[PDB]
Amino acid sequence: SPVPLPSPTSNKQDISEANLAYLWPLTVDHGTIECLPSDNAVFVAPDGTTYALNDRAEKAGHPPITPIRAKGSGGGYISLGALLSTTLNLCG
Repeated sequence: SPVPLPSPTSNKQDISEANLAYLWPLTVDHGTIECLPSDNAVFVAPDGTTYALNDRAEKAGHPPITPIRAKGSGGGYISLGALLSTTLNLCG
């Protein structure tokens, strides 16, 4: 369903490390997240680039979010799950 706020900016949600409430999972600056029809989740960077957030969105033809991945300390990539789950809770 729509985002549980008034005037929901057309169900699009601008998102940052502070707003998500979890460690920022990509190397790019703050952007927008969106649900699209048939349980797809998308992320759009601040330069306008639309990427896939879940595997379905990547099967759909939205691009990998892989080149802009963030490592943790002593290396190793971070998960997009807390950010994904929160994005599909929003459009619950």
